Parts: sequence; C-alpha cells; structure tokens
Amino acid sequence: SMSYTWTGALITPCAAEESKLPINALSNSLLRHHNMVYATTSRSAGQRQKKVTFDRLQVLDDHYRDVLKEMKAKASTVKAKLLSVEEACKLTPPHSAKSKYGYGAKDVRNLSSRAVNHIHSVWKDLLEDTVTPIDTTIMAKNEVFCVQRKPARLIVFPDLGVRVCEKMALYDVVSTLPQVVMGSSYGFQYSPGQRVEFLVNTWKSKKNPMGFSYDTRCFDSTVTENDIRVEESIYQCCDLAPEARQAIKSLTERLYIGGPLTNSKGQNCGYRRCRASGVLTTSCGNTLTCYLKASAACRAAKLQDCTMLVYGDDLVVICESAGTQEDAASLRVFTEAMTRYSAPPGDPPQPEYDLELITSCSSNVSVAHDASGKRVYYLTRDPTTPLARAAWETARHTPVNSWLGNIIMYAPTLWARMILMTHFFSILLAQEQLEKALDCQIYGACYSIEPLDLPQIIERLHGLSAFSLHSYSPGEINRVASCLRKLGVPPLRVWRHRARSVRARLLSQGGRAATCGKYLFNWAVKTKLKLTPIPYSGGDIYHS
Ligand SMILES: CNC(=O)c1c(-c2ccc(F)cc2)oc2cc(N(Cc3cc(F)c4c(c3)COB4O)S(C)(=O)=O)c(C3CC3)cc12
Repeated sequence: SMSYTWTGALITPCAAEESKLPINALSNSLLRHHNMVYATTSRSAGQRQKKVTFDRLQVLDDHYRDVLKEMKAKASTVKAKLLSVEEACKLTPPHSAKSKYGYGAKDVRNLSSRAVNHIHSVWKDLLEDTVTPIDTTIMAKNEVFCVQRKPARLIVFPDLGVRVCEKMALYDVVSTLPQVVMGSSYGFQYSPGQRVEFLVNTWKSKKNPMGFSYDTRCFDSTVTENDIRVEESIYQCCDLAPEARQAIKSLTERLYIGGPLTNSKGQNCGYRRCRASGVLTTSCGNTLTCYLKASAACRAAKLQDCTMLVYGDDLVVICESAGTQEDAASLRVFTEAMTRYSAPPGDPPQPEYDLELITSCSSNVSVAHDASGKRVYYLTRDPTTPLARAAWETARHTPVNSWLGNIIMYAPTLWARMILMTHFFSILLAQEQLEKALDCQIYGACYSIEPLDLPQIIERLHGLSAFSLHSYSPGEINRVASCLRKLGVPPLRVWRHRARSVRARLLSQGGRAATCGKYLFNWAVKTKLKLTPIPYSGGDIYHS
C-alpha cells in the first residue's frame, strides 16, 4: 500500500509566507549571519510529497504478536471516561484553526450555542456512521532552520468539530493508557530532571552498559492500516463506556486509518493511507507503535536486559553489553527486524558505551557542577535551531514562542541561560511586558505562561541546581562556541556583560521581577548570592 496517492493539485498556503529572516533594530545584537536562517514554505511541498510517498510491506512474526498480547493485557487494566462537550471545549487552544461551519476556537471555549450544537451533531454522526471517510486539510508547516535547505513538513488535520469530538472520546485514554502499557519506558511522564535521573540510573543498572538511538525514516508514512487497527485494538482493551467504544471505532475507520486530502483552497490533493500528523492519537499512536515494533525487534536480536525509552517515534534502548563485536552484530538483526515491521532506519544505529554520546529527540546527557562542586547531569542539545528560531522571533511575533519553550525545557544549559534568558529579558524589560502571558508549546501542548513565573517553573522541572550550575564540559562549551561563530552570534563573554546589566535592571524593579534577577542571572555575578527555595503532538491541546 502506498502511503499517499496524489491528484496533482498543489498544497496551498492560507496566508502570506516569508522564507527570509526578518530584520529589525534588535536582530544584529543576537545574530549577524542572516542569510543562514530560513523558514520553510509551501513552495517546497512538492519535494516533501516525494519523500513521504512510498510502498509499505509488513511481515509480522511471533515476537510481534507476543509483545502485542502483553501490551493488551496491560491495556485491559485501564478504565477511561468520556469527556463532556464542555470539558473537551475547555481543552481547545484559543488560536486553534476555526471550523468550516461558522464558528472558531473562542466560540468553542465560550460554549456558544452554535459551536456546541455543531459538536453535538458531529458526535451523533460518529455514533451513527462508522464508514464514511472524514475530510482533512493538508498544509505546509512554516518552521525556521539554519542552512545545512529542508523542504516543508506537512500537517494533516480534520475540522474543529471533529477535533473536539476526538477529545470527548479519547483524551482520557491517550492521557492514561500509554504509561500503564509501557511503564517506565513511556518518556512523556517525566519532567526533564526526572528523565535525566531515569536515564542515569538505567545506565548504572547494567553491569556493562551499551545503548543506541534508532530513528525511523519518515515514521508517519511507515505507519500502515494494520498498525492503526492494532492501536485501536489496544484502546478497546480499556474499560470504556459503550458510547466511547463506538466513537473510537468510528474515528479509526473514518479518520485515523486514512482519508481524502483537501488543500486550503478546497481542492482534492489526494488520499492518505498512513498516520495523520494532526490528530489527537498521533503521539500516543506513534509511541505505542514504536514501542511494539522495537520491543519485538529486541527479542529477535536477543538483546539482554533491555530498558527502552520511547517518545513518539523517537527510540533509545539501553541494555547489557555482550561484547563490542557481539553488540554490533545484534544491532543489525534489530534493524532487520524493524525493517520487516515497516520501520527502516534513516541512518543505521550505532552502539554507544558512553551515555553522553547517545542523541535522541535532538538531545544528549552532559554534566556540570552545582554550587557544592557535585556532578549534576542535565539534558542539552545543539543550540543552532533554537538560536535561529530566537532570531526570527526577535523580529516577528509568532503563534508559538520557541525561545520561551527552550528556556523552560533547557534551563540548565549554558546556552539557554547565557543567551536566551539574557536576550529576551532585555526585550521584555524594554517593552515592559514581563507580566504578559505568552504561548509556548511543551510536549505538543500549548501553555500560556508569564515570564515572571519562570523561576518557580524552572525549580520544579529541574531543581534549584539549575540556577547554580558551573564547570560545564569542554565538549559542550566547544559545541556552543562553534555554533555562535557559525551563526555570527556574539561570544559568551559579551553575554555575561549583558546579563549583569539585565540583572541590575530586574533587581531595580523589585517584586517578582527582582526574583527573576536573583535566580535566573546569579551565574553572571562575581560574588554569588546563596539561593534558597522560592515560596499530544499535533493534538490541538491547551492548558493554563
Ligand atoms: C529519545 N527519548 C527520550 O525520551 C529523550 C532523550 C534521550 C534519551 C536517551 C538518551 F540516551 C539521550 C536522550 O532526551 C530527551 C530530551 C527531551 N527534552 C527536549 C524536548 C524535545 C521535544 F521534542 C519537545 C520538547 C522538549 C517540548 O515539546 B517538544 O515536543 S527535555 C530536555 O525537555 O526533557 C525529551 C522530551 C520530549 C520528551 C525526551 C528525550
């Protein structure tokens, strides 16, 4: 079965699209090499269409069925509830795409009679009809990168009314089932500090640890009808209301397995027979499907004492080494098994014998030291894309503020602290916008967050140590320094000078502002203060 069929109609935009980095009076203070930063547009959609369109073959063996039976046995212990229309509505983001039938996201959130009436009719239709394919819109995503250019990724999503109905049927399922089925292997359950702790203790639990990342090429396209039906059979193991069972069956048959693709102008672009990236079950589905295939592939490879970590289509296995040559042999068998299950790799997997050399979800573990001199592990990444996006966001207001998301999730890193915090707090000070809530996206969920609350948020996610880390590793410092030279960002010495000023300015304002000065910028001062404590990817999900 081909992942997609195409009619020839183009994937069209719904608004003007910029590819070139916008420049304002603040741009050069962050980044000088402007031509290295670009945004993707619908003009490259055709190139992506070629990449994501291919034939899938699946061969399923006993290892696959054995693991599935185990997953279903765990799923059988889960009890999930239907959300009411009101509850589902409150989970709808304020800036979620409006319905084709005369209401928007704010009408949903307000429980307006028109929006509520349509939702009730869509739900009734799901209960009454389990066959008619549901329409979807296909769009090119506009995302920002540094050169070496990527073609635009594609998003596929149904109408707002359907999206609310997905929440009613499945929000409690996708929120509760994966952790029960996959246990400690389900990566979404951890804060950044908990995840790094899990990874470290997992590495030390093995006598001779070996680990590897495995990244599938265009995972969404490798997901077959079988895969999506097997996912449904897992959901249906739950203790559910009969009305929920029918809605889940209907959504699977009419939406999740496949459907027609329509562009922004209303033309049929073709047909999908693989994972839709903009449905509620995308994250949960990919995570279950990746975990199933990978667990079965570990058994085929005879890998000893495996601990897996899975987040969507991102996979890491840490296991007991059988020797360097034996380990390398077993990874080939793994890849062969994964390939028979439809999930061949982008690059072949590599065994690693140092935890810090495994990269996954674009991240790796590194080490720094706290105020006492004790080693502290933390998750970091190559800062090139965060910084390119920060540059765009310096001159353009965007729907999601990646800089804010990055400060929160990478708070302990030397690049988030020295550059992102310093740059954006300076901007916020100048416009007196410290108290203004901003949208950012964490694990695919949209959150509205006031910058003034960052200290409390960072402590809870990473611990108090995130405000006093020092003596970073030579490898991490060198990667950061090299990235700055590459993009024409000023060197770290300049950012320390700027941070002193930004800190002084925050202290001057007092209150929560001064708390941001004290905690976020203690690294900048020569004589430190002793810091005490402070008193659904594509799923269309929102939280306060
Ligand atoms: C690969 N599997 C894992 O679970 C992860 C490893 C990893 C595992 C094993 C290794 F050996 C090395 C790294 O490192 C990780 C780092 C993160 N973070 C970064 C991050 C990545 C993202 F894609 C997103 C977000 C954050 C927010 O919203 B996004 O969807 S972090 C520092 O916030 O914790 C995550 C996040 C998304 C859950 C997972 C892993």
